[PDB]
Amino acid sequence: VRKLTFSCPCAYPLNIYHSLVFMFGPTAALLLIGITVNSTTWKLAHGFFFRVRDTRHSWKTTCVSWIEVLIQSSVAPIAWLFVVFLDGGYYRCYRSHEFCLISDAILCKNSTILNSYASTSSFNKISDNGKYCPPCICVPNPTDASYLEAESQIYAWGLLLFSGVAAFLVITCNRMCDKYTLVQRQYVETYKNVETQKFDAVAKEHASQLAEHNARAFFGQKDWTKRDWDWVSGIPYTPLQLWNDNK
Amino acid sequence: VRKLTFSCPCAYPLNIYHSLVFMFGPTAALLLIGITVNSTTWKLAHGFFFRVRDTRHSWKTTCVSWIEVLIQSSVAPIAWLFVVFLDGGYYRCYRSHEFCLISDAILCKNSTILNSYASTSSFNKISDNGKYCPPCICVPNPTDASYLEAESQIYAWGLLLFSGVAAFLVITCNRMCDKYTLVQRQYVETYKNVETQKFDAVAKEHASQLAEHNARAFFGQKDWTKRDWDWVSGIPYTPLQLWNDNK
Amino acid sequence: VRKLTFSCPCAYPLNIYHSLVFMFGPTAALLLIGITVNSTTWKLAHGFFFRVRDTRHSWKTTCVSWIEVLIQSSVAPIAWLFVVFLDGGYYRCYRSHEFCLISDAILCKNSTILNSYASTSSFNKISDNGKYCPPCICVPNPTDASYLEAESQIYAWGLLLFSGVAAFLVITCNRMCDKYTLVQRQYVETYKNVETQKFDAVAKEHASQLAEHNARAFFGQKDWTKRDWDWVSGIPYTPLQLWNDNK
Amino acid sequence: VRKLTFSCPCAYPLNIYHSLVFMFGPTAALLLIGITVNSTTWKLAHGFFFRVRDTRHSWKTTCVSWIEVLIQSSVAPIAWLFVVFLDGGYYRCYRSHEFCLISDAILCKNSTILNSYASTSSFNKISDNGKYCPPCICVPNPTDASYLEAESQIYAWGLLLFSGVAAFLVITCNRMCDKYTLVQRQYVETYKNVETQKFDAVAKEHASQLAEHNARAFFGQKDWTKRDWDWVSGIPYTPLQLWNDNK
Amino acid sequence: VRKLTFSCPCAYPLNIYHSLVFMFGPTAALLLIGITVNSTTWKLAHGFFFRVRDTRHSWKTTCVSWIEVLIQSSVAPIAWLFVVFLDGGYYRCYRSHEFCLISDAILCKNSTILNSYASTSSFNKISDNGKYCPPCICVPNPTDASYLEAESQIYAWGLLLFSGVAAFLVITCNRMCDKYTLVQRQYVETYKNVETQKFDAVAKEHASQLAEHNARAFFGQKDWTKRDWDWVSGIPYTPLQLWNDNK
Amino acid sequence: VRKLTFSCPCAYPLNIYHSLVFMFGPTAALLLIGITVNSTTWKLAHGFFFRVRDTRHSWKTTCVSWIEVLIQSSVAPIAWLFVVFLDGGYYRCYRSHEFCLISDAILCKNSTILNSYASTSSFNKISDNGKYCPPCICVPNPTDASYLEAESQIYAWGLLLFSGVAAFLVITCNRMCDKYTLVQRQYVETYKNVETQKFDAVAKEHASQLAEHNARAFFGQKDWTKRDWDWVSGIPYTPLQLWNDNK
Amino acid sequence: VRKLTFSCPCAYPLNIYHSLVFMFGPTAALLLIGITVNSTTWKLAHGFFFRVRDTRHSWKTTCVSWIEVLIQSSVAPIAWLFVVFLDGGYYRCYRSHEFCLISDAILCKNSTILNSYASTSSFNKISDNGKYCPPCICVPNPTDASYLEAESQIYAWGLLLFSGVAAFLVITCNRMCDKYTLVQRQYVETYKNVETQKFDAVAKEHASQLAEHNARAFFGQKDWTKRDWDWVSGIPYTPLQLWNDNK
Amino acid sequence: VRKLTFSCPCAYPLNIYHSLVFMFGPTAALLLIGITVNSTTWKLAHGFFFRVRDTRHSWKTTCVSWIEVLIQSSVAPIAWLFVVFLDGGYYRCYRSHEFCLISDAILCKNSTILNSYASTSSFNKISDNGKYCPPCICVPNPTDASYLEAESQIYAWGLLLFSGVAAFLVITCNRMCDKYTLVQRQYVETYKNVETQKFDAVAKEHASQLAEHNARAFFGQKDWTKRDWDWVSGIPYTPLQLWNDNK
Repeated sequence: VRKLTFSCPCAYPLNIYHSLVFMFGPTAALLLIGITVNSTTWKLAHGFFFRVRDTRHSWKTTCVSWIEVLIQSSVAPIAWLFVVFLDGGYYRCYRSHEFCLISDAILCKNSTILNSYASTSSFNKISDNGKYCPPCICVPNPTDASYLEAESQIYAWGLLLFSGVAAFLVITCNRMCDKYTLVQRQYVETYKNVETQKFDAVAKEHASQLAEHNARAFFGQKDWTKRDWDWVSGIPYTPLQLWNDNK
Repeated sequence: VRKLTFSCPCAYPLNIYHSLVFMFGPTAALLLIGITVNSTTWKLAHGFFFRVRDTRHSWKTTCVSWIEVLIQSSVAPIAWLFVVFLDGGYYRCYRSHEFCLISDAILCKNSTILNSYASTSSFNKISDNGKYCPPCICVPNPTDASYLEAESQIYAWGLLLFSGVAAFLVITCNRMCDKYTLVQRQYVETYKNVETQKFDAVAKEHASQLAEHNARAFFGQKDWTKRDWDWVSGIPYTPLQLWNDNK
Repeated sequence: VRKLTFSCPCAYPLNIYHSLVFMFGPTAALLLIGITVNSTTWKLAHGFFFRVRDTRHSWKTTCVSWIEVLIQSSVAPIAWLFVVFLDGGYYRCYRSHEFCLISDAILCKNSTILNSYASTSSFNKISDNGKYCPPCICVPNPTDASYLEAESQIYAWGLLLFSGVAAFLVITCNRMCDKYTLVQRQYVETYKNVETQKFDAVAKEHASQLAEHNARAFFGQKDWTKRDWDWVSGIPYTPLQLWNDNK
Repeated sequence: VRKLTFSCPCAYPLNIYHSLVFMFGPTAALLLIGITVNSTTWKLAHGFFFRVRDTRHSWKTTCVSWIEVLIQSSVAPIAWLFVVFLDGGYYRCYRSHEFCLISDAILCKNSTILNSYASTSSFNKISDNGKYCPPCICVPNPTDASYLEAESQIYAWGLLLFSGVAAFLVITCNRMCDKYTLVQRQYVETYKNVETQKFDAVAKEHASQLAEHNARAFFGQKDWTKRDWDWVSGIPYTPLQLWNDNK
Repeated sequence: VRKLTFSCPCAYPLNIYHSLVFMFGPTAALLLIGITVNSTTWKLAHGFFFRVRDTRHSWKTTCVSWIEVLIQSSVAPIAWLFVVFLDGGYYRCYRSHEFCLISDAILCKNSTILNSYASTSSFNKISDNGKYCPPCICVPNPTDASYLEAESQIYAWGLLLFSGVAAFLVITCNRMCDKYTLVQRQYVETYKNVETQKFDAVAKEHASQLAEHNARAFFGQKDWTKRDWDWVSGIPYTPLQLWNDNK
Repeated sequence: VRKLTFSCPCAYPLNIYHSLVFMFGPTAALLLIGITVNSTTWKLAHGFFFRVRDTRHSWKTTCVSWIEVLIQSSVAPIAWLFVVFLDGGYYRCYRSHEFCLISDAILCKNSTILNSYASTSSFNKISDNGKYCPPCICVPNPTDASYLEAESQIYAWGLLLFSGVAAFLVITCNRMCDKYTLVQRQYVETYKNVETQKFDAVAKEHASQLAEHNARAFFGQKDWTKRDWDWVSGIPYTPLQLWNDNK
Repeated sequence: VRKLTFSCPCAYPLNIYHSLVFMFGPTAALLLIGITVNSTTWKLAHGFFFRVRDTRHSWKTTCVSWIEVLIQSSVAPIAWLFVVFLDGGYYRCYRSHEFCLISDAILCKNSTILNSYASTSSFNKISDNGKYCPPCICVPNPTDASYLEAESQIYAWGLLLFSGVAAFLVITCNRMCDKYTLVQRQYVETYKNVETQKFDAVAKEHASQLAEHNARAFFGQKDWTKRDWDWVSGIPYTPLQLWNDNK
Repeated sequence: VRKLTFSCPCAYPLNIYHSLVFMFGPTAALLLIGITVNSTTWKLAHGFFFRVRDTRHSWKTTCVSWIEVLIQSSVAPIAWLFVVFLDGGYYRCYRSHEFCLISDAILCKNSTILNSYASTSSFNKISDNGKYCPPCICVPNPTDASYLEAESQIYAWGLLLFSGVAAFLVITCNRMCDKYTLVQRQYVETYKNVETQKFDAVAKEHASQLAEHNARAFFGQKDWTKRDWDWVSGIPYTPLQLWNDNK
């Protein structure tokens, strides 16, 4: 990622919650960024409450388009979940409390004053009885620190392979059940890319005709009074067009 | 941010106030910068006390435009509040006084001379009785230093997710309740961007006609006396135009 | 590779599984990337369930084309398997458990508390009886560490030579059994590269005619009602063409 | 700023004066730079003792223009006062003498020879009686060094917020009480920027006509005597014009 | 080479095999790369099983062309064998087992436990009787380490000189027995380089005529049915040409 | 400045003289550089002993022009005097002899041999009686070293403010007592800058006519004798013109 | 300068001579470089023994031109003498022998063997009696080392000021006693710079006519014999011109 | 120079010879480089044994041209001799044997075994009797090491000044005894530089006519036999011209 701006909390059950929201925090953030930026989302979403009913999409083409949104947007979180499992320190911090227990922990012998520092630092920092050793959760058993870190890295490659294979089979089934062959699909997608570009080129130049002629109609007039300058300004098509509608 | 130009104050209740104005200082500063720079603010604000009443906005379109100002301007402080909670040293410094109390603090045993240095360094530096240990507030219990720092980082991801989701639902409700569909909205916003640019292009060239002809009318004359050169200079349209109004 | 983002697990049979998925993980990932990117795959795959039967390929030309996919795509994993065997630390970590056994290991004398730390750290970390010494698997016998690392590097050059020779004999048999000579094959492949480029150039300009004339037919009309703007938008050729089909 | 070219003086009342002129020195310097560079100042100031009285500004438009000078020029010192309060060492050095008093200072026990070194080093360096400890003013109580430094940083954010809010309310009241709306103000300021540029363009080319024809009138003549070359040189419109006035 | 990604194996007869495949590994790899890239190889090889017999090369011109392949391709391995003998560590590692014998080795006195560690670490690591000292093979006698390293560097210059002289005599005999003189050979080779370039220029533009006219013949037609788009796609001259063959 | 190429002299009264000429040395040097480079100086100075009396300047316009020279040229030394007082080591070295006196100096107890080394090293190095301690002048009392260094930095800001304010009041009085207003002064100074440039452009091209025609008149002649080539060379308008004066 | 490629000699009177030729060595070298490069020198010097007497300069204009040579060329040595006096180590090395005398030197007590090493190392290294201590001249009394080094730096600023003032008064007297005013002098020097450039432009193109026509006259001829090619070559206008003189 | 690739020899009389050929080695090398590169050398030297006698130079103009060669070429060795005397280590190494004699040397007391190591290391390394101490010649008396090094640097400035003055007087006598003045010499040297350039431009284009027409005469012919291609090749004007001489 950017940097190592993290460290384990020296407590239970805060090691659970701190490590959980660092794994599944940026995935839910990158999921909503990837849905928002995706233009096929707003082809479906925009104007849904005032679209006329005979131009609505069928529910079947709604769902296959919607699945194309989720699968296109899930390349960024699974890239994040792969990185958060490779540098396995978050999985270590998630599961260190199953191993640093006060029956056999190394640092619960002389540092029992550090557990029994306050009523908070035993009871709220650990449990109702002080089950786990707090600085062991903080800095773990170095043989078990490497065991949990390496079990994390197996889970990383299991994730990237399972999501890679299932994305490969979804792509291939969307290829093989297509009604067109390859060159027909390549021509049709050539047409759609050109059509969107040429539609917006024709629209912008036609709006350039309307914007030019509206500005000349305002500045061709001499001697504007007060309410002309205020009828041009303001928040709402635009009030320049309505000013020209009365002249 | 820029750098780590900060350190905790070695006192109570100054740790409260120092940490508070570093968290909520730059948000109120970036809130007023984001309101000022935003051009939709001055479309509403400018000339409000001399606008004619039949060109005022309705209160309903005033409020939805105003909400567009606040939500566009709140991307910069919530980016700051997310950073000030990630590097959790400010939340640590805010709440260190609940934990470094003189019943059990580490450094209130030999350094009680440093609390009882003066009448100020016990009573004003801490409390009416010297409740909290001053260098413990300054440098905290290292197990509780990591507990408060990690509780801060949970609050950071809670903030970015809750503000991200609520900005996502406000955006989507402004999309789905729109009267237009997508391509009508894309054409209309194409028209408004072109219209503002072509209005200012026509205005500037028409003001270039007026500025050229006013300068030639001044320098076509020979033999200017004293009061012509002073009637051109001065603070007020412009007095060059009024000089041409008498010639 | 990128960096040395790895370390051995301090346990059995996790040294087997950790080292196995780092050797054969990125090969299965680079195999599916190399199949997907390869354009000859989608010349065969696309539209297979709706292709008419008299334009299907024969099974013989299907298989020789398919073999061209696998051999073109296997240059990237065998480059990876050569690198993972050259830096022999993964083969060392795969086979360190055959050598660090508790009959003669160096560190199973005083650190038998570290094997008998918990019920997990002997039984699940090693075996039903604690056969192997766990930190010996972690850090090995340095004379046997160099023996296994060097037996890995022999296997690397055996791999690159055997795959290089077999790719050389497959290439040469596809050269020598060709029906054409060299200059006929060079002309034919010159023709195919030009034909694909000139087919897509003619297709794109012909789709430029259709996209231009459809956009002029929409914006030549004045006074569009609501359902025209909604019939142009939407998910499906394209609904702009169908709007022109009714006008 | 540029660098840390400062250090505290080891004396009273020199810590007052040294820290005072480093805080309020560059503000008075940047105030007079910002008044001088500001062109609206010299629109009011220039030729005030020989301006004809019927082209003077009214006192009301003099004052609102003058307030525009002071508020435009006070962005640079308040940026300086914010920086001199953030790095709080100057406020520490201003108020260190209230805390390093000889009743309880740390270094007034063995180093009383260093106070009583000379008649100057006790009486002029401190006070009539030697009230304060001189090297304590120099290097302070480290718990009170952090207390004064952090009270400075609260004053910095209080300054930037109070000056930011009051500049925001002055701007908004000058917006909302404007006689024009937005687009009228945008057109008028477009006109003034063009008019100043086109006035100086017409003036410079018209002065290019006068300068060209005066130089040709000098070098078209043959055989200049001594007093022609001296009547062209000299300090004064220009004496080249007066030489042409006699020919 | 690239780097020093090597180390000796701490065993016999693995020092023989590890050093052997690092010397003669990249030569056999660079030999097959140099044969493959060489274009005169595929002038002979391509289409050999379907070339008509009256256009085959004679065996004499086959062999002199083939010798030109091997001598052009052997510049890269002999550059490698010269480098692997200059940094003489591989020849040292090849022949260290003749010198580190257990009759007089330095480290077979106290480290006889390290030979007799296991049944493998004496018998398989060395020999049927443990003839040689294993860490002596690993790190050698430093007077004999410099003797073997310097005998390697004599062999390097013997190799580069003998291959340089024999390549010089092969070149000079191919010069002096040429039927042409110099300027005739320079003109003929000028002709062959131009002829290959102008043949491929004429071929590519003539294939540009065929590819252009085939694409216009497809897109000049209106209303293609399903089987036209599938007869254009597919794996095989090309099926676009056969589609035009039926129209 | 450039660097710290200085150190105090270990003697009196050489600390006075060394520090004095480093403060007031580069000011008198930068004063004469700033007078020389200034072009208004040579408008007054040049040809003063052979200027005809009726084209002399009046003494009043001589003095106001001369004051414009001194005030324009004094920006560089006061920038130097500000820097030599900020790094206060020169003021410390100027006044260290008032404080390192042999009644109470630290190093005049054992190092009295170093004062009484020779007849020179007591009498000429210090005074008629050896009043001051020589290595104390060299390296001073560190509490008084910081007192004199900080009294210097107060004098620096007193200098930059007093010279800045007095330059501000001289500028403003030259603005407000001007006979013209702003735009008349801006036009007149536009005219003078253009007139000097166009005078020198006309002069240089007219001298290009004279230089071209004189060179053609020399090289149009054939057969130059000895004294023609010597009459062209030489120190003096120019002797080429006088050679053309006889032909 | 370039670097510190110097060190004192450990002897008398070699400290005198070594330091003297490093101060006054590069001044006499830079004096003769500055005389040679100066073009006004060779306007006077060139051809002085064969110039005809009626084109000689008068002795008065010879001397004022010659003074212009010396004063223009003395900017480089006085820049050197200023640098050799600022880094005062050469003046220290010049005058260290007046202070390191054997009556009171520090190192003439145990190191009297190093003075009395040989007959040379006392008598030739120092004096007829061994007056001065040789390693004291080499490394001096550190209080007197700083006294002589600082007396050097006073002499540096005395040199740059006295030469700067006297160059200022020589310049100003050459300005004020000029027969012309400023603009006449600026025109005349504009003419001389143009005249030298246009004389050499006319000369070079006229010599281009002569060189072109001489080369065509040589190569227009066919069949040159031996003595034509030798009459063109050779050392002498040029022998190509004399070859054309006979044809 | 380039680097310090030198060290003294630990012997006599090898310190004489090693230091001598490093001082006077690169001067004789740079003398012969400067004679060879100099083009005036080959204007005299080339073809001297077959030049016809009536186009030989006179002995007087031979010698003054030859002196111009030696003085132009001696700028590079005297720059070297100045550098080899400035870093005085070579003069130290030349004359160290006069000072490190075995009567009083420091290291001939215990290291007399190192002189009497072998029959060579006393007799051949030093002298017939072992006069001088060998490691003293190697590393010298540090007071006499600085004496000889500084006597070298006096000789460096004596060399650069004496060669600079004598080159200045040779230049000035060649200026003042010239038959021409300055502007005649500047025109004549302008002519010679143009004449050499225009002679070679006319020669190269005329040889371009001959080379073009000879190549067309060879390739205009069809059907060249064997001996035509061999008569064009070969070592000799050129045999292409002689081939055209028979056709």
